[PDB]
Amino acid sequence: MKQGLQLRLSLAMTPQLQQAIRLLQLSTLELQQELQQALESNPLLE
Amino acid sequence: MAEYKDNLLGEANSFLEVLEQVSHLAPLDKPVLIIGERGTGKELIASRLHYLSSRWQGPFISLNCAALNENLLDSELFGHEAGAFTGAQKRHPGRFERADGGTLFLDELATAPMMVQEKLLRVIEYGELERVGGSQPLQVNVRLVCATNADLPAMVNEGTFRADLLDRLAFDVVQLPPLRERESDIMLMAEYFAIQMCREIKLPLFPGFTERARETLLNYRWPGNIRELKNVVERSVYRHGTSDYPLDDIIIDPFKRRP
Amino acid sequence: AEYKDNLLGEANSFLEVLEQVSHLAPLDKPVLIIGERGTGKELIASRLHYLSSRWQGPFISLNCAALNENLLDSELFGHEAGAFTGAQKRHPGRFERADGGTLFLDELATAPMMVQEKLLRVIEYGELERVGGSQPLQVNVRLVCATNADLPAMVNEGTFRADLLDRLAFDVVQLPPLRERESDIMLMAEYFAIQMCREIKLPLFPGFTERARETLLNYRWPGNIRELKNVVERSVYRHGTSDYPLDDIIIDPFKRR
Amino acid sequence: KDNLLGEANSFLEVLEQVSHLAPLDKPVLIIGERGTGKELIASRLHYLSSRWQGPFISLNCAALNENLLDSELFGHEAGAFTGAQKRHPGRFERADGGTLFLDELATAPMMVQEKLLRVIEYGELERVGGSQPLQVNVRLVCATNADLPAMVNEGTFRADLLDRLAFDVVQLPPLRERESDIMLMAEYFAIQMCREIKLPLFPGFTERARETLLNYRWPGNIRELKNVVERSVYRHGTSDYPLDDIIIDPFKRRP
Amino acid sequence: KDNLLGEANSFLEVLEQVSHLAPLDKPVLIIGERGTGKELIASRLHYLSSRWQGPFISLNCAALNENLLDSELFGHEAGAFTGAQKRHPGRFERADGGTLFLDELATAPMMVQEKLLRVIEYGELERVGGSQPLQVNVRLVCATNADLPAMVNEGTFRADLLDRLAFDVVQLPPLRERESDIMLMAEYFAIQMCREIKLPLFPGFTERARETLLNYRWPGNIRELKNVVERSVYRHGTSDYPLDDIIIDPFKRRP
Amino acid sequence: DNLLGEANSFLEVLEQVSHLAPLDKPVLIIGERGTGKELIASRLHYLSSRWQGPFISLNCAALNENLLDSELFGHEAAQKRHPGRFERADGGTLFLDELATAPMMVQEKLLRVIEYGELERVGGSQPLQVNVRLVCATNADLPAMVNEGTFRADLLDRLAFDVVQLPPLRERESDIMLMAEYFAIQMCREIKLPLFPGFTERARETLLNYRWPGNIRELKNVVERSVYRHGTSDYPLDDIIIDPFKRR
Amino acid sequence: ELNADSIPRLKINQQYAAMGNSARNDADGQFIRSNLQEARWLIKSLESRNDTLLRVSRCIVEQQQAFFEQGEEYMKPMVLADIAQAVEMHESTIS
Ligand SMILES: Nc1ncnc2c1ncn2[C@@H]1O[C@H](COP(=O)(O)OP(=O)(O)O)[C@@H](O)[C@H]1O
Ligand SMILES: Nc1ncnc2c1ncn2[C@@H]1O[C@H](COP(=O)(O)OP(=O)(O)O)[C@@H](O)[C@H]1O
Ligand SMILES: Nc1ncnc2c1ncn2[C@@H]1O[C@H](COP(=O)(O)OP(=O)(O)O)[C@@H](O)[C@H]1O
Ligand SMILES: Nc1ncnc2c1ncn2[C@@H]1O[C@H](COP(=O)(O)OP(=O)(O)O)[C@@H](O)[C@H]1O
Ligand SMILES: Nc1ncnc2c1ncn2[C@@H]1O[C@H](COP(=O)(O)OP(=O)(O)O)[C@@H](O)[C@H]1O
Ligand SMILES: [Mg+2]
Ligand SMILES: [Mg+2]
Ligand SMILES: [Mg+2]
Ligand SMILES: [Mg+2]
Ligand SMILES: [Mg+2]
Repeated sequence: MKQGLQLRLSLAMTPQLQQAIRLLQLSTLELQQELQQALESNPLLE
Repeated sequence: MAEYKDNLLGEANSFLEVLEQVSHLAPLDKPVLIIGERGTGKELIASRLHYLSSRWQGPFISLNCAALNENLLDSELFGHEAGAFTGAQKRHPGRFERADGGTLFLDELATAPMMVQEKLLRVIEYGELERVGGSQPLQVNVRLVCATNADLPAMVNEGTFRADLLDRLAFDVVQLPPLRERESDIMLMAEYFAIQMCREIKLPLFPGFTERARETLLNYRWPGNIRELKNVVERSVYRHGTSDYPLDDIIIDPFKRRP
Repeated sequence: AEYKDNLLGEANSFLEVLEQVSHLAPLDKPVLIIGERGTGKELIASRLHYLSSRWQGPFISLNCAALNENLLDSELFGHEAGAFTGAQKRHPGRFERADGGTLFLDELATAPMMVQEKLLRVIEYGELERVGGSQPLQVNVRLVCATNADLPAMVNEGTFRADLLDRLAFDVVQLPPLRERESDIMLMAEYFAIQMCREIKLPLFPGFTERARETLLNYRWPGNIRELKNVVERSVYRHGTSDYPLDDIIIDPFKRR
Repeated sequence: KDNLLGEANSFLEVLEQVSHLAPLDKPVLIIGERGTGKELIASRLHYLSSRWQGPFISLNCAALNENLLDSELFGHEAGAFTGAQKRHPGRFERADGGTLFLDELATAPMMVQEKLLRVIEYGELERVGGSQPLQVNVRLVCATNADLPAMVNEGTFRADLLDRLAFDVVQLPPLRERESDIMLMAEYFAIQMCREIKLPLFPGFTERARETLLNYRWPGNIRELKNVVERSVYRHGTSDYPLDDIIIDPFKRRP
Repeated sequence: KDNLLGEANSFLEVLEQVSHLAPLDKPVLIIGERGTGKELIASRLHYLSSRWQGPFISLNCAALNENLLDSELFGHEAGAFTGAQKRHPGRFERADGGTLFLDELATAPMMVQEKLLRVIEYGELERVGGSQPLQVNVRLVCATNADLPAMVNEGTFRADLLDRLAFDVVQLPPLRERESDIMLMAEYFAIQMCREIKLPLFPGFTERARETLLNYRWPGNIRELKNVVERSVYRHGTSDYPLDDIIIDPFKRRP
Repeated sequence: DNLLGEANSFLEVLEQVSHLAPLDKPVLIIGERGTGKELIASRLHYLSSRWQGPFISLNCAALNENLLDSELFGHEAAQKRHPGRFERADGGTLFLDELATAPMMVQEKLLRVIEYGELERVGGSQPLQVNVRLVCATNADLPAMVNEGTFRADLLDRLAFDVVQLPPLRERESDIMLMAEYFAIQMCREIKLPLFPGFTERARETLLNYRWPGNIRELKNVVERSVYRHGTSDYPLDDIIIDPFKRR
Repeated sequence: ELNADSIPRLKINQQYAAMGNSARNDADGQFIRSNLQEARWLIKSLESRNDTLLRVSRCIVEQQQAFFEQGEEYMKPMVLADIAQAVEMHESTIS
């Protein structure tokens, strides 16, 4: 509408973490294998 | 190199010579300006010019002239490189930028903003333009197509149209034969429109036109060159019955008072 | 689908209008409805769209007059992708509604001259109103118009272009005046009274007094349906428990005491 | 250098004045003369100047938008809007010492004139909320097709805008006034058009008709008058056709 | 330190009044014709003021539009505001303790005047998301060419605010009104240009040039003198041949 | 606490203002380019139980409507809990200035704040009702201007129970000479002047032939201009600085 | 509703978190903090993926109720963009 600039207040590049999260939800039974694989590496998750 | 004659109708008058002149001027890529009949026929002239232009020459970019009050029009004409100009913050190409090597079918809307015409003067100055917030200018090439519906010299004298706007444009003027002046293919164009309307309505047979209808059409002013006549034919077909006694009953237009 | 003509006008003029609408329903062209304030024009257009061969997909009766700005109406006709920022609604949806459908507008005289020119340019080509950085889409859409103001009056005013007025006006539907219609008015009033007695779930229908009916007929009632429904509601609020035929008209909120 | 010249005594005097003013980076307001002042001449003058070695660049004054004029002076500002976050310099700052040729000067807004003349006369490159403005001495020159004193009498242009000019307003003679190389210029334009019209040469020509066509109003521009030759050549479309009995009146309807 | 082009008895009185003006940051207003250059004299006085080494603000007011004080004047150091995440400086805030000269404050928005009313009345008004602002120690200065006496009568500015904006307003006499030392200024400009144009020496002005300068209207006053100097640079001719007369007119035809 | 010229009508008005000061009712004030009751408003806040209470005085002209509700306790999407307009003024004096030229959106917000409305912003769903004593001033617009449709009628109804009338400086100027002398002494201390050389009684009477459009502001400006013109304290001044915007 | 048995669930090791918080070795504490951050990101991602799948399924059912009830014959012609429109996610998230 009327031309202007920012006069009041109101995105993201998902990295490898959120990128693999998006790469997740591909399957469920297969997702369990990857989750077990991650839980093996992560020592603070049960 | 294709015909694409389309619905090129009403050439029995000197419009055949106008089409010959248009064909002669078609190879040139210089500025193209016309004077369409007020109310009808400018779109047909533009389509004929586009057919005259090579099909592979480029896209036929058509814009209806508008004032500069809408900043969107300014972004379309000059471009939009910086943010908050048009589209995304990136270099969203404008309408002029959208046309690269194609026809720029201008409209003689006689828009109130002379500033818009002044900006368009730079659009065709050396074949270059700069987007809104454009860090570097861009030299572009495109064909130009224009038309008219009023007396350009009258506006030039009255100051309604910029003198430089007329000077830069209008390499040659193409005049459309008026409906009150053409008057030649009225029977032929009327028959073509009637056939098309009958096909659309799935009419079993051609109803035919009485001689009184032809006399009335001759007496008719016909403000629109090829659209008002077609609209009148459609209205008559709506109020008539094909190959039946209702064929005599012809309706000029619903705007006219009912019989 | 099938046209709905509930409480159709008993006047033969309404029947002739319906016959013309049925004749034009197989056809696909714009229509102009010469209506009045609350005359019932838009409902007639909706009924025609129901009778307009198939159901004709989406049917939208958006009015440019009842819009905050002409720019909003233009955005409804077509929204350029990425133009400005944010919106009250998905503007391209209004354009998509006409796709596989028709175009219906109310009080078209209020449309801006630039908006009217954009619409005239769209209608001849059929393409989308806003390019949005891409070639506009030619959706197969019909059209319909309904303005109380006279088209020749607009032409004299010059707000609408000659081509706009000509190509826009393909069919004319002159709504009979509500005050002029009497038998149709009585039939519609009886139908509305029955429908209200059913919907309000009143155990017994009060009916209508002869004096009350005469007074209702004496009223100008420009709103053939809108004012009729308002008066029906005014009488219903003064619920007489099927025993009071006074039918007091409290439709005017300003009127009191 | 590359641009063709009028090759006239008045044209020679104008070229000499341009050469004298070439080393000067001061503002110029050479009269646009309503289409008769070849912008290519100004480009060649900038080429002669050291601004050719610098970043010489021009722009149209009236091209900018009303709400972005401050941006137009200073480019894209980093804090102007949420999306763009970069202190992009202005077009003048994109030149920053080059030759800035101002076109559409008479069409600039009153507020635009008040901002631009004030900034140019004195002031440094200050963006939206900048820390410290940066002074960039950029060579300037302007064009005005109309009479600036007429605007001053009308008051449309500011007196500061009148003083913004630092060099003498070079004015080109009108096509009716100059009319000196009309034969040679017409021959050059005809050769260029024949090359453009894929015509090797014109077997028919008439110098008397060319002189008669020179004896015309030639309104709009001298280049506009030359375009009449191209229009006539295109209409004829033939080589063995003398220039005699040939008049280019595209606006006029033929009988 | 402070180079001065004006050496006159009225100029001497004005300079003494400048000496009579101390760094009180009072709402004094320097009034002069177009090209008066009184802003330079005000900057020189600010250098001579208590803040011998202090900040100075040019602050071309015409560049401000649709922007509050916290946009460029006060600044937006607060984050998460309108736009991206950053902290912006403020010209008025950064100028605290220095000089805040208003460039052509006559051409200002009505809302700008409304804000400046409180800004000058209190001195601690604006804040980008702040509760209590801090009073600025800057020195308020201003200079333009319009006559506020009629603008206030016309309602262009708030009479109460303008009166509060006026404390020791001083009007500089025009150079045309002065009509003295024009020859000395011309000689100084000739020397400066000969240095600039690398000329051997000033050609010299005869009695005809002196009479023309005396008879010159000089509506621009000091601006007219600068324009005449630029023209004489253009009209330098030969150093050996003294310039009998030197004239300039933007619309004067060459013949 | 507050220093001003004293007049009998002004003394009675000040006494009434002090009496109303302990009351926390909303205040709507009209000024005449003099003290403008801003000093009177501060003295009222000091005399009230809100002496230690907040005395936020917002000059409502420089804000942007896009954040107007943000100013009046509005926060949205990183840092939150920003002090609102009423929140920062809660528990004490809440003064509004520059009300003559405020936007109509500000008028609607004030109408909402008349019943104290509520501030359900993303930063906080506060019910407002801070109960702090409201006060309004800078009513440059005449009552006819309000009747001219400039402001909402409800806001005028929502205004204070009474109106603070201000008389012109021309109406009462008996102590104007004393105030001018005090201002001259203050400026001499500020200008590091040795001492006041005095004033000419004939020149004082000549200067008295004025309407004082700026009232105390005009008196102070005239005194400052005359002192600057004198530039010395050898002999008493015998001239009047009629106007800085006067040709000479 | 999502199948409760089928949905995987992760729990943060409270003993490990307590040990890392009170870890005497600074390097061990930093490693524990990094592992906790990674695990929290993974858990949040898994929960968000499950919730998004549930919402997408609900939206799909809203429009496919006709095929669900009447049968395969009353299947509405639907596209990926059709489902994407009813939700705030993109067609890529739909895929
Ligand atoms: N031979 C023809 N072929 C196709 N269309 C024609 C022909 N003759 C007339 N027309 C019609 O005449 C109309 C001219 O309209 P147009 O010139 O665009 O109106 P305006 O001049 O008012 O802008 C077109 O819509 C076109 O359908
Ligand atoms: N023939 C009819 N039978 C039953 N109801 C009708 C008829 N014509 C109009 N109405 C009623 O009149 C009401 C208003 O119609 P209309 O005036 O066309 O709408 P709008 O206010 O959009 O113009 C509708 O709700 C409709 O139910
Ligand atoms: N000597 C020349 N030779 C060829 N073309 C010229 C010559 N002088 C001007 N032109 C043409 O004139 C056009 C520019 O017009 P110009 O005189 O610059 O208008 P304005 O005076 O408004 O700037 C250019 O496109 C250029 O081709
Ligand atoms: N004291 C002075 N001595 C010599 N030249 C001066 C003096 N003051 C101003 N000028 C001339 O005035 C011009 C700039 O004036 P300007 O700053 O536009 O006046 P204003 O203060 O009215 O804006 C300079 O080119 C300069 O040559
Ligand atoms: N009784 C007084 N004692 C001391 N100073 C006063 C008195 N009355 C007015 N003034 C001075 O007059 C000035 C008027 O300022 P302000 O209240 O902003 O005026 P306005 O009400 O027009 O906005 C103040 O700065 C103040 O110093
Ligand atoms: Mg309606
Ligand atoms: Mg048209
Ligand atoms: Mg030009
Ligand atoms: Mg100046
Ligand atoms: Mg005040």
